[PDB]
Amino acid sequence: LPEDPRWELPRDRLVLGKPLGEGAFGQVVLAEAIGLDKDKPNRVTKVAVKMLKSDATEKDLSDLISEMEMMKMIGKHKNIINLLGACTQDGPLYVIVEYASKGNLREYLQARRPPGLEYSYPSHNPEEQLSSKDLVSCAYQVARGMEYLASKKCIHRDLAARNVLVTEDNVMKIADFGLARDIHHIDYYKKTTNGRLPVKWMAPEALFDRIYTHQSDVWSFGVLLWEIFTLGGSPYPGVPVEELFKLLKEGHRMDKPSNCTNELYMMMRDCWHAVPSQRPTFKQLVEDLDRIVALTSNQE
Ligand SMILES: COc1ccc(C(=O)Nc2cc(-c3ccccc3)[nH]n2)cc1OC
Repeated sequence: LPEDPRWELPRDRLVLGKPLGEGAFGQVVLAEAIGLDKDKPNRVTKVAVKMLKSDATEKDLSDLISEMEMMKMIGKHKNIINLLGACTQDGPLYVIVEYASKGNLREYLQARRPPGLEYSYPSHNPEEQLSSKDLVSCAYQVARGMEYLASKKCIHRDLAARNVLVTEDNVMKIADFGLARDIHHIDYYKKTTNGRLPVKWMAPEALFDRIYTHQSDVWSFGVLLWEIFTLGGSPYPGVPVEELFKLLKEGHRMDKPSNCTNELYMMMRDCWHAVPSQRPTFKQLVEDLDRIVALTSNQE
């Protein structure tokens, strides 16, 4: 591997800790980086470190390098997982990225659901709660991250609350935007770690015609809005792949969540326009969401 001094961190400056990943986005450990920034070299930063498994192939290594390379080209934004450094020389490749202490958006929302009642699946009682303005702010931050990625000509292809990470400061950060586009596939029947089907976030033209655009990421963002307003709800529970295809061919759309305004449901429906050119762009969604955040009550 060739050395890039823009990103090189000496190996003795990384203190590897507990695994974080294989929960989702590859082989990942939590770590402490000493002196990531030149001002100063005496401070530690908790970081996430992406690396290869023992049974990794030449394609497994080339995909990690490409993801790292893509992150360098995309550059920095507050609403994406940023690249912080790399250990490329004299040992296993380590890709150092931002650590989001509150986990993914689906987990974060589920843990903040209102307390369990006598009819619930009843002991659920968080010490953490979200207002309607907080939920709209979450949607705004994801749209901002996507608008930035789109401005850098990046098409995500897998936007979902599972790929949005939450920092200690409740900042939303889009993850997995730099992953290498697989060829051909993918397995429509392959489930996530929590038993969900990624096809449930895919635009019909991406699913049926294999056409991925910024417009198909806007469809995914509509499903992500639905995930926000259901506080981490699962789209189409109990619906297998073959039945989802039939619902899509019939123009079926998910029902309005109860914790949602008519305006926000019409935003979801607009993201789900059958005609890709008719969907709002991320630039429009950012503008609409900024206006809505300012008018949404934080009193309930
Ligand atoms: C308190 O619970 C949790 C706290 C933190 C995590 C977590 O994984 N954080 C994480 C993962 C990455 C990363 C970003 C991009 C690529 C690879 C990894 N950055 N930050 C998971 C948790 O529960 C499962």
